[PDB]
Amino acid sequence: MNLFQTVFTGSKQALAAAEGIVKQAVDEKGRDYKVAFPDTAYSLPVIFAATGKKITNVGELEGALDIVRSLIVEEEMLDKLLNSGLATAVAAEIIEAAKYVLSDAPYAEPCVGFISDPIIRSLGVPLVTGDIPGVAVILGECPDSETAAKIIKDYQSKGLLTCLVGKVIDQAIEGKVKMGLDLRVIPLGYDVTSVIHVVTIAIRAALIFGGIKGGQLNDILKYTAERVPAFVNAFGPLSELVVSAGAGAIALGFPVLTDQVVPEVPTLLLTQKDYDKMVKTSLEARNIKI
Amino acid sequence: KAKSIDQATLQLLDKAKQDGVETVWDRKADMKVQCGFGSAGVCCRNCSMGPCRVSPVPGKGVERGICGATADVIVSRNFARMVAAGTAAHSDHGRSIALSLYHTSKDGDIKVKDENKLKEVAKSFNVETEGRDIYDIAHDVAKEGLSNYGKQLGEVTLPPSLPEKRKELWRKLGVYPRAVDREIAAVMHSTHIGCNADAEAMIKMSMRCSLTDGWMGSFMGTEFSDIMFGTPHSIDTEANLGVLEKNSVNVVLHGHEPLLSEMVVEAASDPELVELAKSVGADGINLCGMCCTGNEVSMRHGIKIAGNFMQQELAVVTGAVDGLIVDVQCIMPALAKLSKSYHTKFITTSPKAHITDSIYMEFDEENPLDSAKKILKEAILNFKNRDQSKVMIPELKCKAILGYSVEEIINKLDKVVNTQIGPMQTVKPLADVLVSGVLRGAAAVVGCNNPKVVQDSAHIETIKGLIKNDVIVVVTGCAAQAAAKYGLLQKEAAEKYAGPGLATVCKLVDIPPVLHMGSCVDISRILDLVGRVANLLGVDMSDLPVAGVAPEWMSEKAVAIGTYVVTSGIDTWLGVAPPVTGGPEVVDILTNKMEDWVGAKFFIETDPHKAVEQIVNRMNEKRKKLGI
Ligand code: SF4
Repeated sequence: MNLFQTVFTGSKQALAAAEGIVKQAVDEKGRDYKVAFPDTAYSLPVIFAATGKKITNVGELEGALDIVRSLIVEEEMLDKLLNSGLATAVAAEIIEAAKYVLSDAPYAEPCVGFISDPIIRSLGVPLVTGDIPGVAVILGECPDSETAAKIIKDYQSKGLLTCLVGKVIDQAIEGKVKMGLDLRVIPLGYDVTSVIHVVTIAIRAALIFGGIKGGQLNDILKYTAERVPAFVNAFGPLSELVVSAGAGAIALGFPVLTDQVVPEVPTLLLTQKDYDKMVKTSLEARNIKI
Repeated sequence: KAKSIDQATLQLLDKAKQDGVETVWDRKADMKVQCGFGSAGVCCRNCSMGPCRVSPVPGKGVERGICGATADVIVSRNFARMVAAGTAAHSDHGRSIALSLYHTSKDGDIKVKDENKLKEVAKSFNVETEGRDIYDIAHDVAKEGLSNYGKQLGEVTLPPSLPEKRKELWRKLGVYPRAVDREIAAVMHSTHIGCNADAEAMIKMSMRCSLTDGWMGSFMGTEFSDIMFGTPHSIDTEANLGVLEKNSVNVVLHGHEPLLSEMVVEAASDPELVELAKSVGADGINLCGMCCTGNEVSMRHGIKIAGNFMQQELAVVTGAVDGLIVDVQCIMPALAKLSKSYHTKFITTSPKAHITDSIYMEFDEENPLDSAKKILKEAILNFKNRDQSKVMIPELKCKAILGYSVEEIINKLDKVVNTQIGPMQTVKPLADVLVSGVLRGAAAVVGCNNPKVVQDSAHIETIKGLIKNDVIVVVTGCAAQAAAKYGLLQKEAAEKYAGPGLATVCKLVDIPPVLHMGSCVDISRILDLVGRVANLLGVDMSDLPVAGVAPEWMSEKAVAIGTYVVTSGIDTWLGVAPPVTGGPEVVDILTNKMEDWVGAKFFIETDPHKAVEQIVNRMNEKRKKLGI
C-alpha cells in the first residue's frame, strides 16, 4: 500500500467512523437537536472555512458528511491526496461535534478537548509577537515515557506551544511534565480525532487574525501555511487514519515528522528515528527560529 | 500541412519562398511518395547479386532475396546497420574527446577545468590520484578511455552508476558490451551476405553494439568534456532565430564536436578580433549555436541558441549570418548551395566532413586556439560583404534556463534536504518524490526534427502532456532546443503547464519543469541519473517509472540511442516509424519480445497525445509492480 492508498484508506475509515457516530446522534437526540462547540463564534471551524456553512442542528451535521464524501477522490495525484487529508479533517471535526452533542462532558482532565475562541485570542498576541515561535503537535506514543518527556520539555523550554494527542499524554504525565495553557502543554484527547482541536486553532487563526471570510478555503490554507508555525511529530506505529490526518496537516502546510518508516516527501513528510535530534529537525522543517 | 509551429520559422519560410531558395521542406515535397520497399525495410542492397526487394506483406509476392534471405532477415540487417552507424558517430565523437584529454597540459590550449570531476572519473577507471600531478592523472584516464574503444583482451570499463543487476542481465542475455569499434565491426560483419539470417540474434547483436554507445562512447565523451571544459551548472540563455544581430558580426556554430566551439568562444574575447569586428563596421561579435554544438556551448557558457536541425537553412535565409562554422554530423549539405544566394561563408573544419563547394579551413587540434582565431577572423572579415537590404531577422526569441548536469541536479536537490536528517549530495530527494507518488515518473524527450512531422509540434505536445501529468521531463538535443524556443525552459512554466505535484516540486526545488541536460551524447547523463536512482532503491532500471521519447527522430544516432535506452531497461516511444514494418518478426521482437529480454520495449506511436497516455499507463503499471 503506497502513500496515496494509505491516505485514501484512512479517509474512508474516518468517513465510516463519522457516519456511525452521526447515526448514533440521530438515533439518540434527533435532527432538530442543537450542534455546537463550547464558546466559539464559527460553529464547526473546518466546515465553516471549507464551505461557509454553519452547522447548528444534528440534521445539518448528518448533511455535512457529503463534504467528506466529495473531498475523497481516489486518483493518485497530489491535489487529490491533499483533498483527502482535508476530508479526514472534516470527518474528525464531525466526530468531535457528535461527541459534544452526545455527552455533556466528553473530555475529562487532563484532556481539554475543544479550545474556545477567547483562548485563541489570548494566544494570538504571543503568537505573532514571537514568544510562541511554533506549535508542536505531538501525536502517538514514544518508546519510553522518558523520551516523550524529554522532547516535550525541550519544546516547552523553547517557548513553543505543544499539544498532545494519544498515549503521549500518559507518558508525559509519567514524565512529570507540567501541563496547562500557561505552561504551554495542552492535552487535547486520547483519540486521533482530537488533533482536529489544534487544527481549528490554525483555521480560526485565519478567521480571526487573518480576516479571511468563511468559504475562502484556498485563502485559509495559504494563511495557515505562511503564518501558523505548526508541525506534527507522530510517534509510534501509524495507522492509515493517522497517515490520513497527517495528509490533512500537510494540506494545511504543516510538515509531518515521524520516527516511523514512511514514504518521505521532502519538506512535508520526514522520518527522523533519532529522538535526540527530533526537536532540531522539526524546527528546521518548520523554519522556526528560537 | 503546416511546416512548423514556430512563428519565426514560418516568417523565414515566407522569406525563402520570396528569395527563390529551396528548403528541406521543398526537397521533401519534391521526393513525393517515398519508396514503399525502403520505407518498410524490405529492400536489400548488401551484395551485387541484388538489389533485392521482397514483399512487405507476408504470403504475397516475392518472399526471399536472391541469396534466400527472408523479409525478417532483410529488415533485421537494415536495422542493425542503422544502429552500427549511430554507434559509430557517437563513438567517433567520444574518441576525439578522449584524444583531446590525452593532450591536455597546464600551459596548453586545453586544460583541466574540473579537477574534482577528473578525480571521480579516475576512481571509476581505477586510476590512482592521491599525491599525483593533475595532468598525469588526466593522461592515465585518457589512456583507459581510449582502451575502451579498441581493447581485444579483457573486459571494458563501465560507469559505477550502472546497476549490478543490469550488468548480470546483459551477461546472461549475451549482450554484455565489448570494445566499441569491435562491436561496430561485429555488426558490419554479421550483416554481410551469407552470415547472420536470424532476426533475434541480429537484434541482440545490435543491442550489444548500442550499449557501447550509451555507456562507453557517449558517457566518456560527456565526462571528459566536463573535465576539460567545465561541468554545466544552471545558466540563462536565449533561444530561436531572433538572437541574430543586424548590427553585429553573426557567427553560427553548427555540428557536434565541442573543442572547436569552445576555442571559437575563447577566440571571440580576443582583443584583436574584437577590434577587427569594430573596424569592419560591426558593434561586436555575436556567437550563436545550433544543434548539439550549440547545446554544449550554451550549457557551459550561455551562448545563445539560434535553432535546431530543421532551422539550420533558415538561419542563412535571414541574410545576417556572416560565418557558419560546421564540424561534423547533421550538417545539411544543401547549406553549401544555399550560402551561394547570400554572402555567408560556409566553413567546414573537419577532415571527417568535407562538403563540396564549402570553404575548407581544417581545424588544427595541435594549436586549437590559433586555428579557431584564424577561422573566426575569416567570419569577421566577411561582415563587409553583408547586404543589409536582404537582412530580415524575426523579432522572436525566448529566455531559457539550462545547464542541468547530474551534479547540478544534485546541488538543486540539496535545497529540500533537512540538515538534521541528510544525507547531502545524493539523488535521494528525487527518489523520495518518485516513490511517494508526488511525481508519477521521469521521461526523457530526445531526438531530431523530421519533415514527416510538423516541426517541433510532437516535441512540444509530448512535453506539455507529460508535465501536465506530473511527469518530470529531461530534454536533450533538438527536442531540448524546441522546448527552449517554445518557452518551457522557464521557472514560470511550472505554474503555467505542470500538474499539481510537479508544480509543487518545481516550487520547492526552484527548477523549471523541463530540465535541459545537454546534447545528444549528454543522454548518457540521463542514464547516469536513472542508474543512481536505481542504485539508491536497490532495483534494476527496468523497475522504475521512467521512459524515453523520440517524437521527431531522423538520424541513425537516434536509432542507436533508442536501442541502448531500451537495452538499459527503459521503455522508449518513437514518434516516427522506423523501417521495420515489412518484417513481422522484427516488429514483434522490438515491441513485444524485448520486454522478456531486458524488461523494456519499443512503442511506436505517431500521435503525441496517445503517446502521453500510453506513457502514463505504462508508468502506472510499473509503479504497481514496484508497490509505489
Ligand atoms: S544479401 Fe541476399 S537479399 Fe541482400 S542483395 Fe544480396 S542476394 Fe539480395
